[PDB]
Amino acid sequence: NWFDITNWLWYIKKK
Amino acid sequence: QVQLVQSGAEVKRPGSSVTVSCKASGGSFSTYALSWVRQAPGRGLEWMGGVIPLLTITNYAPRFQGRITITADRSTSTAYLELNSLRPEDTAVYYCAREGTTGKPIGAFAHWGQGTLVTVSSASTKGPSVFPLAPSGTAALGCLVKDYFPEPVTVSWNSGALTSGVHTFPAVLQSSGLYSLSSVVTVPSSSLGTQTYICNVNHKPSNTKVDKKVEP
Amino acid sequence: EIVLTQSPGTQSLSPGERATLSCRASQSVGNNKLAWYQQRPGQAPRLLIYGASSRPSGVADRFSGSGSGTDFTLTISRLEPEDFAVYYCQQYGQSLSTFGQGTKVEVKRTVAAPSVFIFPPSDEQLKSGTASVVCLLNNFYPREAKVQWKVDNALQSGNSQESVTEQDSKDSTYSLSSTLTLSKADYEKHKVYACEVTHQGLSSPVTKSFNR
Repeated sequence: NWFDITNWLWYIKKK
Repeated sequence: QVQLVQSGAEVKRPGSSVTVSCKASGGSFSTYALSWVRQAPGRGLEWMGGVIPLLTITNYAPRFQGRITITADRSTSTAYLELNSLRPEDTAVYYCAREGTTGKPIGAFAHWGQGTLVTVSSASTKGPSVFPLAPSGTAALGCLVKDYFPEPVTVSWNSGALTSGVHTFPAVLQSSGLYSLSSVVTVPSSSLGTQTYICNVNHKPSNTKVDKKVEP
Repeated sequence: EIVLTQSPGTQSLSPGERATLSCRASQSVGNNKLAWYQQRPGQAPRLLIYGASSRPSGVADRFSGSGSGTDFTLTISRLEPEDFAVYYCQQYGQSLSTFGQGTKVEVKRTVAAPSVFIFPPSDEQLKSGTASVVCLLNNFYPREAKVQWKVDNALQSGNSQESVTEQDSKDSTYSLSSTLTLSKADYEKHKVYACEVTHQGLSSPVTKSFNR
């Protein structure tokens, strides 16, 4: 789902 | 905090291409999803597609795949919609919309631009003729604002002093491709002898500014 | 493609009343990725609910979302004047996002028949080679109304257009304007110009007419 990509970008850019 | 500002209204000929811009100020541009949503006159919202700038990852609705391009310039925080092979049914307000945050993104569109009217037409700029609708306890009178292009026209009465009982109607698009609108007011019959009623019509594109006195 | 059905498309309610608005999906919405938006005339939409039930800060707590799968509901606990607007649902549980067609929440009031007025063409317009006849239906409720133009008792087709105002913020009525357009030469061929109006508030049709 393209609408979930920015959530993954957020998660990986925190840590 | 986040503000989306779009480029101004466009008139485009059938078969041409239009580009609409959306400049974001505040927040992070690269890692949040920006979509384009359109709304034809009197119709619903339609999601067209979106982009994630950082990854250059586009996502187009099948209806538009083959006629749409969405791009993003990280240097200016600006997204662009290009729509090709335009047809009259592409006449619509085009909005940019950015996802919200809880920050953690939510997918749903918290931030909207002001919209851009794109009119697809073969017509040229034309100012309206303004004709009185003369009155015959209550009387009706009005003004007919006929044969203009493009939208919009604004109407007031008595320089804004008269608002009670005023109805300014949506324009209609005639078979010529020109618009027409009416504006009316109901008033006491007893006021017709003595009170002045003036319709103030403004069509900025043609510099048509008429103050039409409507009398019995 | 997920089709979202918002039924009914209009609800007529009173200030202070509860509203429940349905969104039914043709297939299950992924992870309950369902949003609700409000849109007022001439304004951009505003997000009310995301993720089926989450409410952004700044959205009034009289709005709530519920449901899952294919069955979603927006509840307005008590309608305020500003809540009379159009509401759209949207799913974003698949890369192809779709909107419902919208539900308009409008103010219920008593039936009001239109006041009907007819306006012949101005002498100014006649000088120009065209004749426009205008019929005004003023301050009626509900919105459904029909106008027919008759010229020497002949029903007209293809030569008129109409539009309707937004619901009046003070008296909750609608108004309608219709324009019949002819060439001056055709206008001068006929005597009787009539507009015939049908509405719930009228026990029989109302005709307003003039003789050229």
